Amino acid sequence: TVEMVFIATVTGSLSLVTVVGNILVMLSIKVNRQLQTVNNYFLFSLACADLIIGAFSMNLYTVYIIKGYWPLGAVVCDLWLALDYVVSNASVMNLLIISFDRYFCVTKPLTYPARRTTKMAGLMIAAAWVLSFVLWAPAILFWQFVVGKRTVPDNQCFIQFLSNPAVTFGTAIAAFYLPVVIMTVLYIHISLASRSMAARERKVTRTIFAILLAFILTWTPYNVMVLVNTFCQSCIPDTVWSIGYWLCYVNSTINPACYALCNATFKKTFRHLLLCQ
Amino acid sequence: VQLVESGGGLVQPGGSRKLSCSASGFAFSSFGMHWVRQAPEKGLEWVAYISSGSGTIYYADTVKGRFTISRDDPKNTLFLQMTSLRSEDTAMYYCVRSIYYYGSSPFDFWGQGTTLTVSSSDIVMTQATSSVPVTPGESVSISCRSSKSLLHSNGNTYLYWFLQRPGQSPQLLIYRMSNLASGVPDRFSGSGSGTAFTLTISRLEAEDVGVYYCMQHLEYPLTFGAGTKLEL
Amino acid sequence: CTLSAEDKAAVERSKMIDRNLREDGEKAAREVKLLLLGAGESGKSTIVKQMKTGIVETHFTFKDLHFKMFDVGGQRSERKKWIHCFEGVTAIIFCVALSDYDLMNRMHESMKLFDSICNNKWFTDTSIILFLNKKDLFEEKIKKSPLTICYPEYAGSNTYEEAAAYIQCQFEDLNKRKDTKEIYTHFTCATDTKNVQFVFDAVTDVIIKNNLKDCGLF
Amino acid sequence: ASIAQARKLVEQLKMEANIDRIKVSKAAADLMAYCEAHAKEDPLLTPVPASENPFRE
Amino acid sequence: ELDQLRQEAEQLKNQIRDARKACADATLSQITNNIDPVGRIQMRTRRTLRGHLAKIYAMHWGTDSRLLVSASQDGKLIIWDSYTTNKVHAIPLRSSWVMTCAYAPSGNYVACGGLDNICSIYNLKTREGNVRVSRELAGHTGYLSCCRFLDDNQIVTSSGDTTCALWDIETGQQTTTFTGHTGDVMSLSLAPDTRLFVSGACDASAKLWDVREGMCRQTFTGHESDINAICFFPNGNAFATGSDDATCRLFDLRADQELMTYSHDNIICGITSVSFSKSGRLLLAGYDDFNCNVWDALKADRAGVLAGHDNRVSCLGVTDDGMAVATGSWDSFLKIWN
Repeated sequence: TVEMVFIATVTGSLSLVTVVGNILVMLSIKVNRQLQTVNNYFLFSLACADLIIGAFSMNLYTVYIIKGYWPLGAVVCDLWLALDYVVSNASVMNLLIISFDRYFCVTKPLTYPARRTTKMAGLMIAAAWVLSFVLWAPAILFWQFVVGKRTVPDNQCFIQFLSNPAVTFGTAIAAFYLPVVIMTVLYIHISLASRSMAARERKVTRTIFAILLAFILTWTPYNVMVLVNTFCQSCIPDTVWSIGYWLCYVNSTINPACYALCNATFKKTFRHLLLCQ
Repeated sequence: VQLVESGGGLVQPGGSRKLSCSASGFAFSSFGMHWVRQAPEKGLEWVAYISSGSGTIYYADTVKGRFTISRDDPKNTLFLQMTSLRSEDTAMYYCVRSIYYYGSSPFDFWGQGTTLTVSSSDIVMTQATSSVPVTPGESVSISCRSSKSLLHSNGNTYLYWFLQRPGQSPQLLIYRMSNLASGVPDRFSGSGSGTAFTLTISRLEAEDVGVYYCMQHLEYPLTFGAGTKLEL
Repeated sequence: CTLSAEDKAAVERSKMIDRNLREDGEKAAREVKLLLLGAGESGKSTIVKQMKTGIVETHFTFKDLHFKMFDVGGQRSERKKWIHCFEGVTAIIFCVALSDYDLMNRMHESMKLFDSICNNKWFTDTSIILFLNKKDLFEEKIKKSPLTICYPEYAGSNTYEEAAAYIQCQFEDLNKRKDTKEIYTHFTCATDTKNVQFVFDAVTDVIIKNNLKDCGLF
Repeated sequence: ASIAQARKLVEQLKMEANIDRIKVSKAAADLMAYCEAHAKEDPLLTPVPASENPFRE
Repeated sequence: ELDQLRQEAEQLKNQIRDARKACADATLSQITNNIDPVGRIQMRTRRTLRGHLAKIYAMHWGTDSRLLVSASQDGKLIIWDSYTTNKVHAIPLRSSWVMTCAYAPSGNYVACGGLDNICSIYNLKTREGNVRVSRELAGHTGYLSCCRFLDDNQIVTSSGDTTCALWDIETGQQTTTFTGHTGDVMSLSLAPDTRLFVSGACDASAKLWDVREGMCRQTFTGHESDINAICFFPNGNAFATGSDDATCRLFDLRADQELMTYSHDNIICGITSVSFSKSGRLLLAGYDDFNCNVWDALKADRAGVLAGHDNRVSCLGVTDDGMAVATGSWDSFLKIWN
């Protein structure tokens, strides 16, 4: 009992870290002329997804899990599941289309940036956002409709199609495995093509390391537990879900850091903002 | 330089015709072209308008929706297609050049016009001066009056003046209130206040004879005034 | 709206001037600017003739990319009062006459020019495509008269590739910004068609760094 | 360079030095009088309200 | 003999300095004593011109205090509007390297020159609406640094070569050649009566030229580094200068001496542009440390700071009525303060 309210303090500290890392970066995108590039629109959209993740999702999840169940009302569970995934996968799609953009800027240094304009970037920065909306948002609110009966209890709060392998592996594959298998080869290609000296290649590998494996070590345990909770329901303790449902959010909160530390001018503008206060 | 307009002739009611003019001698893509008609025994009547690059297209209440207007920048031509021509549409259709920046001279150049004959909450510009006799060397203050305060809150008054010699295309004289378009002698000097305007001529020669129409440009559809025949 | 009929049309005119301005800024931003500097009569004529008063530019395209070579070296003014006009130039093609060592010697003056241009505050991020021409004359001059007259620091032997590499690293070690920029050295002569290929290879390698910096990967 | 240019410089400097110069107590009082005589005609010195300012909106 | 003339030149320069020292009654700092202070001046941006896409190097207001003109590092030249925010014209330039602007007193012409040693004069109020080159001035050997307009028929140009040129428009050739400087001439400003102008070279000397006679009248030494900005007192009896020393000086044309040195310990960046406000009480300065300043004139105490840009401020200038000031920096945004 006491340990949960003790860990709630550091959880709230992490939430504050997330919100203050997002509030600085989205305003630095706009108020800084050098950060108003067409490439930084994707980063601004990632920050927009991150704010709506940090402010609502993990906080409501902690409210759910401090008591071990949802005491407020099932109507809030029927909406929180829809609200969380549509942006938790929107962040993944945005961070994957940024990988596509970087690969196209590397392997096509002079054609691709000319070929993409503000509208060309917009029609895909919205496409990535709406892909999750058209995949997962109906899959939550209609799967209980196709059967006609509720699958999740009032006190419990979880996915209404988590159990059946054909629908949980279906929603896990395009959300996790395809992004991983595409991003790993995209970053391998980027690292290989970035050679053509030693310092630049070394720092590029040291940066793609912290970009890729930080996503790997924060989305593999959760997704493998998602796949494991399919046909055992006794194989793992049910509190392991609560413990491991954090890594997606820690990735979402280090995404601002992983894209602010890399750029020196982002550090300079953060220093300017904190000096201005 | 010239704006020759082609089309029209002896037409029957209902018949659909395309009135086109070929611009030759300026940046046609940078000028907001117009279309102004004149009945064979009446004053001018605004028809339509196209901004640069076809961004904005306006019509008068009479031809609203019924006529289609367009422009073709690569061919340096202006188009306007009529649909369901009626006997109340016979007029000489003038193509009017216009550019809109600060201190510009909108409605500066006017085309020769096409002869069209088909068989079988608004601003009003009142000017009752007609069949008035004039002698060279004298001074005539052609009166005018509107139904709305043309003095916009942005400082300037959007009233123009025009001249039409017998048998020739109209010509801009005073491109705001108390201004003077290029190629116009300093004999003409405008003077107005609120909804009362007068075109003062200090001394007039024997070549500036014709009919003087007023036209507001505060808001569309750019109403005109009646004729003012200065008799020799 | 609180705007007049002429005012709306003026806003329309301003907006399409904005669109035609963007349609030219985006076109010009994709073009590569390559400043060409060097010494007086340092072989600039043969190289501006090889790749297809005031400032004389050139527009030579290789492998479908539109280049710009600004030959502002024929200006004869104070270099430090117009060098800030070349912010954002992709690279600076600097050319040194290798064979002009036994000719008041002027490679020391060119070295002073190089260490004043590479350490300039405006050219911190801009790389330098350092050219070293007249290698055919340099080879013969090395066999004729020893090179050690110019450099008392030089102590090597009489080898062509040794002396060329020695002066190459001597020019390369002239920058106090050892990390913010790179120097792409090359040896060229009149009977060489590889100069344009090399400069295209260098500009691809530098635009890779440019767009990596634009996304803030560095 | 050293013969003709020197003479050209010296001769021009002669007329540049023969110009009569006035006292600072007058040359600066004159500049002071211009400032006080145009104090009201200075839209930047006295803060103009939003009414007469044409950059209000 | 060279020694028979350099000694005479040194002696005559010593006589010049002695004659200056004899006429210096009291420094203008002592003359402006017990005088009402201006106080801190609040300056808020009213308009921001977000059209350009490169470094802005020059600017000039009109005579109606209504329109603007800007020279960005791209091949464009925007004739801005001041009370509203629109573009009257955009000029596709023949050379992307431009450092000069000049708005006609009648508004019918715009000058444009840069590193090409060519002054292109653009006709504005033309039938067949478009802005075309009226004349391409040629005859300079270095880059042209600044343009001025006496009228629609004359233009005064200062270029990198150690000379200034007064041109003609009917024939595109020079009529007078002010060849009396050494070092690059960077800036100049005409007089209210348009009979005299002073050009500022890199030899730290400003020379008062006579347009009608075509001969120099006075030279203003005593300044440290190369000077980049000059604007007259509205009376036309004094002019400020701006150097890379990070110091400005207000000279006079009837005592030939210095009156103020405008320096501060906290500023080391050179001045890029200088423009007095009307009534001559103020001194605006375009500094390099991403910032401007407004120095008080009669007393050299600094008034409120003027910081709105994030890059080097290249140009600024007060309107002819004293209403607004437009700071054009190396970022692509102008800023009309008030």
